[PDB]
Amino acid sequence: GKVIRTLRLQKEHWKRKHHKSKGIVGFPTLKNCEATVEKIVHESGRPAPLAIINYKKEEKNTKGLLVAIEGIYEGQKIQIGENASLELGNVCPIKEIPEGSLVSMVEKKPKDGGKYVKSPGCYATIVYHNKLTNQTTIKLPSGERVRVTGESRALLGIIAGGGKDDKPLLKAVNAYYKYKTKGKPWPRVRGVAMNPVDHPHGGGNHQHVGHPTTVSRNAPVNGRVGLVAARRTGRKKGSRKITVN
RNA sequence: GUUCUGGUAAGCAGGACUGGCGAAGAGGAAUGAACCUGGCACUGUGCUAAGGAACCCAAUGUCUGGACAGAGACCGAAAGA
RNA sequence: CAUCUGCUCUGAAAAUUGAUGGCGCUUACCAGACAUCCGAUGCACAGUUAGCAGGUAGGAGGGCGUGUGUCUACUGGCGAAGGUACCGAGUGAUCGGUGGUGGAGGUAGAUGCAGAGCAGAUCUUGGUGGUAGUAGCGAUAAUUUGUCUUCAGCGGCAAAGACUGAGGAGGAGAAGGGUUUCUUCUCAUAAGAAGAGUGAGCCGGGUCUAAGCGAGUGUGUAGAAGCAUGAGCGAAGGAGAAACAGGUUGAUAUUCCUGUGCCUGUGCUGUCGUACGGCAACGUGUAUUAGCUUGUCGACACGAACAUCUAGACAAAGCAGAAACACCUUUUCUGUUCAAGGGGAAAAAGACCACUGAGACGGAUCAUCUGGCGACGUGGUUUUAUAUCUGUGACCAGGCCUGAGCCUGGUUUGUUGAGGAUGGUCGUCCAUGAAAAGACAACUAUAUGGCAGCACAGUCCGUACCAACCGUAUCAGGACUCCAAGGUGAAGAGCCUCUAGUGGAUGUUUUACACAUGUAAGGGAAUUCGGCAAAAUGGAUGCGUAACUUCGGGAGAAGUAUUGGUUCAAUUGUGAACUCAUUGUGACAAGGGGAAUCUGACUGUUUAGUAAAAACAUAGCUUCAUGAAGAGAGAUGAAGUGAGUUCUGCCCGGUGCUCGGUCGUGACACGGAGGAAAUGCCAGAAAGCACGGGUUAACGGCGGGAGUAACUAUGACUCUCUUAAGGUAGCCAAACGCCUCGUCAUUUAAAUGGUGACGCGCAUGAAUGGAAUGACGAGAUUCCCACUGUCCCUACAUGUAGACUAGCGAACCCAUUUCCAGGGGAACGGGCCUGGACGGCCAGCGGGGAAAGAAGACCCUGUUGAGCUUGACUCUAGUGUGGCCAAGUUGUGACGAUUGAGGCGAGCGCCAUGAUCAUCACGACACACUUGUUUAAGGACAAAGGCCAGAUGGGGAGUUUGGCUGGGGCGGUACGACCACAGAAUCAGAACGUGGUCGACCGAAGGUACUCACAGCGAGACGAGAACACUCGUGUAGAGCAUAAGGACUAAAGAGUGCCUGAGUGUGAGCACUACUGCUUGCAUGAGGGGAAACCCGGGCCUAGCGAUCCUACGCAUACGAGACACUUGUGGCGUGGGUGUCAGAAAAGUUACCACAGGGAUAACUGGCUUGUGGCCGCCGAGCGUAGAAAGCGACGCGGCUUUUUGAUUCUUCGAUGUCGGCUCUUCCUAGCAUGGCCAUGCAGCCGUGGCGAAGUGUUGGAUUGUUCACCCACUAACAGGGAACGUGAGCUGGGUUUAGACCGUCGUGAGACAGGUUAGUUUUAUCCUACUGUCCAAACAGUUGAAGGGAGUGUGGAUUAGUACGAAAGGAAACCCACACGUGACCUCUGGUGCAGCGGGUGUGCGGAAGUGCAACUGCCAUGCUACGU
RNA sequence: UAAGGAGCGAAGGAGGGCUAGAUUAUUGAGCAGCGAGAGGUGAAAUUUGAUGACCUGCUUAGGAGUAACAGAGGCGAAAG
Ligand SMILES: [K+]
Ligand SMILES: [K+]
Ligand SMILES: [K+]
Ligand SMILES: [K+]
Ligand SMILES: [K+]
Ligand SMILES: [K+]
Ligand SMILES: [K+]
Ligand SMILES: [K+]
Ligand SMILES: [K+]
Ligand SMILES: [K+]
Ligand SMILES: [K+]
Ligand SMILES: [K+]
Ligand SMILES: [K+]
Ligand SMILES: [K+]
Ligand SMILES: [K+]
Ligand SMILES: [K+]
Ligand SMILES: [K+]
Ligand SMILES: [K+]
Ligand SMILES: [K+]
Ligand SMILES: [K+]
Ligand SMILES: [K+]
Ligand SMILES: [K+]
Ligand SMILES: [K+]
Ligand SMILES: [K+]
Ligand SMILES: [K+]
Ligand SMILES: [K+]
Ligand SMILES: [K+]
Ligand SMILES: [K+]
Ligand SMILES: [K+]
Ligand SMILES: [K+]
Ligand SMILES: [K+]
Ligand SMILES: [K+]
Ligand SMILES: [K+]
Ligand SMILES: [K+]
Ligand SMILES: [K+]
Ligand SMILES: [K+]
Ligand SMILES: [K+]
Ligand SMILES: [K+]
Ligand SMILES: [K+]
Ligand SMILES: [K+]
Ligand SMILES: [K+]
Ligand SMILES: [K+]
Ligand SMILES: [K+]
Ligand SMILES: [K+]
Ligand SMILES: [K+]
Ligand SMILES: [K+]
Ligand SMILES: [K+]
Ligand SMILES: [K+]
Ligand SMILES: [K+]
Ligand SMILES: [K+]
Ligand SMILES: [K+]
Ligand SMILES: [K+]
Ligand SMILES: [K+]
Ligand SMILES: [K+]
Ligand SMILES: [K+]
Ligand SMILES: [K+]
Ligand SMILES: [K+]
Ligand SMILES: [K+]
Ligand SMILES: [K+]
Ligand SMILES: [K+]
Ligand SMILES: [K+]
Ligand SMILES: [K+]
Ligand SMILES: [K+]
Ligand SMILES: [K+]
Ligand SMILES: [K+]
Ligand SMILES: [K+]
Ligand SMILES: [K+]
Ligand SMILES: [K+]
Ligand SMILES: [K+]
Ligand SMILES: [K+]
Ligand SMILES: [K+]
Ligand SMILES: [K+]
Ligand SMILES: [K+]
Ligand SMILES: [K+]
Ligand SMILES: [K+]
Ligand SMILES: [K+]
Ligand SMILES: [K+]
Ligand SMILES: [Mg+2]
Ligand SMILES: [Mg+2]
Ligand SMILES: [Mg+2]
Ligand SMILES: [Mg+2]
Ligand SMILES: [Mg+2]
Ligand SMILES: [Mg+2]
Ligand SMILES: [Mg+2]
Ligand SMILES: [Mg+2]
Ligand SMILES: [Mg+2]
Ligand SMILES: [Mg+2]
Ligand SMILES: [Mg+2]
Ligand SMILES: [Mg+2]
Ligand SMILES: [Mg+2]
Ligand SMILES: [Mg+2]
Ligand SMILES: [Mg+2]
Ligand SMILES: [Mg+2]
Ligand SMILES: [Mg+2]
Ligand SMILES: [Mg+2]
Ligand SMILES: [Mg+2]
Ligand SMILES: [Mg+2]
Ligand SMILES: [Mg+2]
Ligand SMILES: [Mg+2]
Ligand SMILES: [Mg+2]
Ligand SMILES: [Mg+2]
Ligand SMILES: [Mg+2]
Ligand SMILES: [Mg+2]
Ligand SMILES: [Mg+2]
Ligand SMILES: [Mg+2]
Ligand SMILES: [Mg+2]
Ligand SMILES: [Mg+2]
Ligand SMILES: [Mg+2]
Ligand SMILES: [Mg+2]
Ligand SMILES: [Mg+2]
Ligand SMILES: [Mg+2]
Ligand SMILES: [Mg+2]
Ligand SMILES: [Mg+2]
Ligand SMILES: [Mg+2]
Ligand SMILES: [Mg+2]
Ligand SMILES: [Mg+2]
Ligand SMILES: [Mg+2]
Ligand SMILES: [Mg+2]
Ligand SMILES: [Mg+2]
Ligand SMILES: [Mg+2]
Ligand SMILES: [Mg+2]
Ligand SMILES: [Mg+2]
Ligand SMILES: [Mg+2]
Ligand SMILES: [Mg+2]
Ligand SMILES: [Mg+2]
Ligand SMILES: [Mg+2]
Ligand SMILES: [Mg+2]
Ligand SMILES: [Mg+2]
Ligand SMILES: [Mg+2]
Ligand SMILES: [Mg+2]
Ligand SMILES: [Mg+2]
Ligand SMILES: [Mg+2]
Ligand SMILES: [Mg+2]
Ligand SMILES: [Mg+2]
Ligand SMILES: [Mg+2]
Ligand SMILES: [Mg+2]
Ligand SMILES: [Mg+2]
Repeated sequence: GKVIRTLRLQKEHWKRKHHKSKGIVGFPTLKNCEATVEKIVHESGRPAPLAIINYKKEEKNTKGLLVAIEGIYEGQKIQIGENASLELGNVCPIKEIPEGSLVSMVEKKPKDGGKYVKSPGCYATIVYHNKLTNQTTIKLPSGERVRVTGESRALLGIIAGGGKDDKPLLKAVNAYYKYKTKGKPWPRVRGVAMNPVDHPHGGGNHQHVGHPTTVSRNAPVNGRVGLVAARRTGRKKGSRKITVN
């Protein structure tokens, strides 16, 4: 047969375009700074708003981008790095923040610029500090617990734009605007409605799959469709998670 | 043509024996691949075959019995007056 | 009288008109005989001749002709070759001469070399016919008259008549074209030839940057591709310094000329400058370069309402000129202009500054709103149009003259108003709506800078025209944009007009059949698969509006009434009166409505060119995988179901996916033992596999049999088999039910239909999603109201073609000689045989030419393909897993490998610890390697490369998927062997002919020598019987012989008993159609067997139990071995084993309804032919039955025929094509007689019937369900018989069924896919030829006639009278003449319907100044003549 | 007013909402010790354990609850 939809959309001419982008998002590199928030802006592909910051490096003014936490305003002064106060919207070394606190834009290793929590409405929880090893345990929004060194930086607050998934998209055109900038195929034609030249689920005198939909992790790429390496299937209840800090 | 097997049968399917048409014209059965007479270079005079002999159409008449049905010369059964 | 033989007779019915061959024959027949004649390529005689002589496929011998070579002989201007008429020679292929034409070359003989002879190939190229002066050439607005040319153009010009109608058939640009544009001449004309024509600082290109492309460099490659970075490039419609009027040419113009300007720079001469004002909001002053830095401009979505301006359009008055006047009118028409640049208001809308000090309150918008972070008020500051003036006069209208110049006007007011411009507000979004070049301000330094005059400069390329573009063209198609008047009306709708633009194949009143349209008595879907098509409804205003519903909707529900003109009131609500001959959204424009069911939630999308859908999408719901990112779990990808409401039961046995451990297996490397060494051997061994768990909103799956309740039925209850679990809740003859047209109710006169119920449901059912509704479908289906030419049943009229005529002018197709009936024939003839008939012409028509299209698409065959699937065969990319490979450095412990000095148990193995090399975790440093944490972080790990080895692998690649066969498939095996039967008494001998057997078994069931029988039957012998052991007599096999069938065997070949391993070893010859195989037989040998010996034995009493080349295993002796020699491996020879059952021997699964190619009537799906089982119809006999009684009527059990209208059986004709079911329409034939006419019998009183005979003239209907033929009901009737003609009839129609490609359901399949199972959507071409048929002319002067031959026509019902009569116990109950009607036939318009071309009238919208006369769009009342039936 | 509402003074109660903490217990994982049974009942079987259960240590992760004191005691319109 021919090449399936899933492979074609991974070729280079289909990658997302950057022409409307504001810049690369991430923290400054300097040990200490005082910054001012210049503007709060929407960026074409992203639902969380961005804040433009201004800080001096040598004598010269320089500009950066952060993801906005909820409760900043244009004109606010913010303090970055060691010796910053625990005030909403400051950036601090993680070892300085008390247990049970909520944080965003956490660095996985020092000076990486911030990864981890970046989507609207999300946060992470500080669950443990180890005074020997200088590690800290953070609980991520998937439920995963990960350990990071005390020298990493983090932003104090919750990411702006929460609640967005409460309102249903009642019409086809509303879905159109949401997926127009994403990589997923919309509208999505079902594999059982294709001919066998186009998809492993195609063909036959009734619309059916005909073979089990759970497939191996090591299966060849042009036929790896369906539920890939599923441990279980169906709507029944699972089992207890195992937890360590 | 003579015989045989399967089949209700068939211008049906399949064997055996002796001549044909295929690869065979000519005269005769009104017409017909295979039936009757009889096997072909080219001319001329006579004679016969098979089949014909009121007329179409070259050659026809005679004797003795049957037969009356728009019958027969071409043409079907068991049963009958 | 009884039998037998001959001829006649009865049994004896088929579809166009018919066949002893015809006409005829009764003395042309049947049977028995007789005469002699006619008749072959045969026979006789005679010529010619080698004479011995037919011939496909095929084979051989001898000759004729063509282009060129070598030689010999000749020839041509006193006319060569060629070509054309005649004449001679040869059986023939061919050859020779004569007379005209032609104008320079040509042969005869013998040999040599070959591109060496045409009727055909749907042959190749070129040229020409018939058809044929024919088919056609005419969609759109429309044309007439005069006059000149033209020389014969509806060409030009005047006057009329029309049309596009400002979302134009008008005026311009772009893409595309490229001289098509202008002048002259000529026909050569959508034709040529010769010239001429496009002028810029201010218009556009050359500039900037979007999405993006990229030279070079780095890395890579055999060279490439690719990847990282990046000079340069990227928009004639995005950003982008500065121009406008009026004139002029045959053709250019914001480009030329005149006038008035502007931008960017340069230089001269004058003339001034080095600062101030306001509480403030800010002003006055035309101001230099340069630089940091901060900001602004360039610089931006959609939608709605409200202001203001400008084009435009109206109406009054003034003047100037036009139109109209039988009448009337100060009625009607055209005009009344002002650019860029300069100067400049009031106004409206917002910002802001000073004083002031406000509320349970003031201000303010069409709408939101607004104020102590300062309201109202009073005075100011600033930003954004426009009117008006100047632009020095141009331009327009009119008058007077004129081959030129003068003169006069261009004045005032009101209403409205963009489809253009601008301003400040408001709404929407999980969508927030480009960059850069180039500018400007503030701040800091620095200063000869501003203005006026005059002068200079600004390169290069494009510039004509389009009705001329793309479609083979002068093609009804396609193709990016701009400007836009008046009336009617909501409206750049339709209809009518102003500005501007427009047109030719000719004449004829022109039948039939058409194509676009009108109208119709009475009836109203009776029509048809089906209301398909048409009709009906229609705008605005008011009254009045149901079920159900997600509460939004349904809803314009439905149902009803009103509407013109005039003259008034009243001011947006509307009222009232008067008036008209059909009435008023008058033309144009403009919904039919209701009740239910199946199905998809909705708007949206799709097979360009047969499918618009129930299919796809969609919002919502659920599952899965991941912490990797230029992205970071409200994320990023993969699947399934299909909005909302309400539910979503049970199963982890199989298959898959996933998790955990090894107990076993499982590669290469790395080790070990041995040997002179190679080859082998042993250990070792990840992941996988196996094993144990999880998982169905994963693939999917979800039962049988017996009994049992006070009538019968049914079974809550019991028992029994069975499993992974035995279909829960719901729903149903449903788009899913075979039987099936299921049963009951309702709808109709009548229901293979619809709806409601019921349910052991062939084969319903839960995100392979189940069930009940709303709103919305060019979706499928049933019914009702309105409405109608769909129909009964057709008639009349209009336009355009068509017929005839002038001008112009083709194609398909074609072996062609073409009237029928029967016969035969390749089984349906135009041509052949025997009969019936025989002409040409013009216009129509569709019976035939199995008419033309196109090497049948269905079906089979080919050792021909391609797309797609998987549990087919053999490989492969990707993904995982192991060991090894760039000398990192140094610590600690550990297991392991190798050998000593210790200890235990009757020097052994076992237990202690001490030295020698690898080596697995763990630490701590920095040097390889990694990362924009980069003057940095990690770190010998990772990540990325390389060489070998295992695992997985329809993600892909190649290929295969036997044969015979009363077509193929499914089934069997007639595919290798053996016996019997038949195949007309040797042997042989076919069919999916008949009865069967084989793929082995046995140390004896083999070899030998000797002994004796057997199966039974008749007597006996205790328990002891039908049947126990023992005896005597008979006993030709009635028994046995392992295993089919046949043959064979008696002191044995059978049953016993003894001994043996001949079921030896070498090597020959033969038989069975004889290779393999099986058997028969010769000679030589054994320290061979059995027997006294003669004799016998190298398997089974005889006929069946089996297999090549190459490779490999074993036995046997004799060989070979590379320069030489020794050994371990190897190679030769003979013979046996390991195996091919498709058995004279490839290594192999499906599907195509998406389909291709070569062929086949060697072979299926129609018709026809032969047959007639089965279907249908008729005879013979007489057992019984009929109230008696064989036979009025019947007729068992048996027996003989006919028919082709049923279905089989067979494969003769057609696969380079004979259009396939039913209906509609129309004609003819058959009889086996339903009605109607004449008769005979009766169990015939009469009435009504029943059985038969001669007879085919005239009849045999309207409907409901269904695609039906068929069936079954209702209504009528004299009666509602049965059939044929290529299952009559598609260049006659229709297209409901079946049977291409889309899609749903059930059952089957792991799947792609299947299903004489159900459902819905699905392109019907061409006559102009010949012949037939129908009419028309000629053959046939004119007037009056004749009648050969051909055609043919009237059929039936009722009433009255006989008569309440005959006849019958009664009840009942018949038989001419006359009159009324229906169907059919032929005519006719006096009457009555219908139609409206000629004729008279009326109104609506808009044109010609009014009235009168009238155009266009079309509407409407009456109606001559004519034609017609619903009339006579 | 030994009718009602407003208010003052000292005090009492498991009455209610919110914020920040707590001693144990029941399960689950990690690691260590030991080496055969644990559980459950009237009596037993399903079941789990040499992949080391049970019991005893140390670590951790969660989500409920407030024993004994505690009563013919208190509070609230009732539910509590
Ligand atoms: K997308
Ligand atoms: K499909
Ligand atoms: K499928
Ligand atoms: K499905
Ligand atoms: K299945
Ligand atoms: K032949
Ligand atoms: K012969
Ligand atoms: K003859
Ligand atoms: K024959
Ligand atoms: K004669
Ligand atoms: K005759
Ligand atoms: K005779
Ligand atoms: K030829
Ligand atoms: K030939
Ligand atoms: K018009
Ligand atoms: K733009
Ligand atoms: K000039
Ligand atoms: K516009
Ligand atoms: K130009
Ligand atoms: K108008
Ligand atoms: K109007
Ligand atoms: K207009
Ligand atoms: K209009
Ligand atoms: K109907
Ligand atoms: K029907
Ligand atoms: K139709
Ligand atoms: K309600
Ligand atoms: K309705
Ligand atoms: K009306
Ligand atoms: K109309
Ligand atoms: K739909
Ligand atoms: K719509
Ligand atoms: K549609
Ligand atoms: K699913
Ligand atoms: K979905
Ligand atoms: K549902
Ligand atoms: K299972
Ligand atoms: K399973
Ligand atoms: K049930
Ligand atoms: K059913
Ligand atoms: K029925
Ligand atoms: K019914
Ligand atoms: K089922
Ligand atoms: K099911
Ligand atoms: K389920
Ligand atoms: K539709
Ligand atoms: K006419
Ligand atoms: K004409
Ligand atoms: K015949
Ligand atoms: K025949
Ligand atoms: K014939
Ligand atoms: K013919
Ligand atoms: K015709
Ligand atoms: K015809
Ligand atoms: K380090
Ligand atoms: K370093
Ligand atoms: K460091
Ligand atoms: K394949
Ligand atoms: K056969
Ligand atoms: K035997
Ligand atoms: K050697
Ligand atoms: K050598
Ligand atoms: K072998
Ligand atoms: K074979
Ligand atoms: K398909
Ligand atoms: K047939
Ligand atoms: K055919
Ligand atoms: K058809
Ligand atoms: K009769
Ligand atoms: K008749
Ligand atoms: K047709
Ligand atoms: K005369
Ligand atoms: K006559
Ligand atoms: K009349
Ligand atoms: K009339
Ligand atoms: K007009
Ligand atoms: K409290
Ligand atoms: Mg596939
Ligand atoms: Mg489905
Ligand atoms: Mg002959
Ligand atoms: Mg003679
Ligand atoms: Mg020959
Ligand atoms: Mg040659
Ligand atoms: Mg000459
Ligand atoms: Mg040749
Ligand atoms: Mg004509
Ligand atoms: Mg018109
Ligand atoms: Mg118009
Ligand atoms: Mg138009
Ligand atoms: Mg021209
Ligand atoms: Mg310009
Ligand atoms: Mg450029
Ligand atoms: Mg531009
Ligand atoms: Mg011009
Ligand atoms: Mg200008
Ligand atoms: Mg031009
Ligand atoms: Mg009518
Ligand atoms: Mg009427
Ligand atoms: Mg009908
Ligand atoms: Mg219709
Ligand atoms: Mg229903
Ligand atoms: Mg739609
Ligand atoms: Mg189509
Ligand atoms: Mg269509
Ligand atoms: Mg769907
Ligand atoms: Mg749903
Ligand atoms: Mg619910
Ligand atoms: Mg049904
Ligand atoms: Mg019907
Ligand atoms: Mg029903
Ligand atoms: Mg189903
Ligand atoms: Mg004939
Ligand atoms: Mg063919
Ligand atoms: Mg073909
Ligand atoms: Mg073959
Ligand atoms: Mg192939
Ligand atoms: Mg291919
Ligand atoms: Mg396989
Ligand atoms: Mg075959
Ligand atoms: Mg024996
Ligand atoms: Mg022997
Ligand atoms: Mg063979
Ligand atoms: Mg045949
Ligand atoms: Mg028969
Ligand atoms: Mg027939
Ligand atoms: Mg044809
Ligand atoms: Mg043919
Ligand atoms: Mg035909
Ligand atoms: Mg008769
Ligand atoms: Mg037919
Ligand atoms: Mg026909
Ligand atoms: Mg159809
Ligand atoms: Mg189909
Ligand atoms: Mg359709
Ligand atoms: Mg008229
Ligand atoms: Mg333990
Ligand atoms: Mg307590």
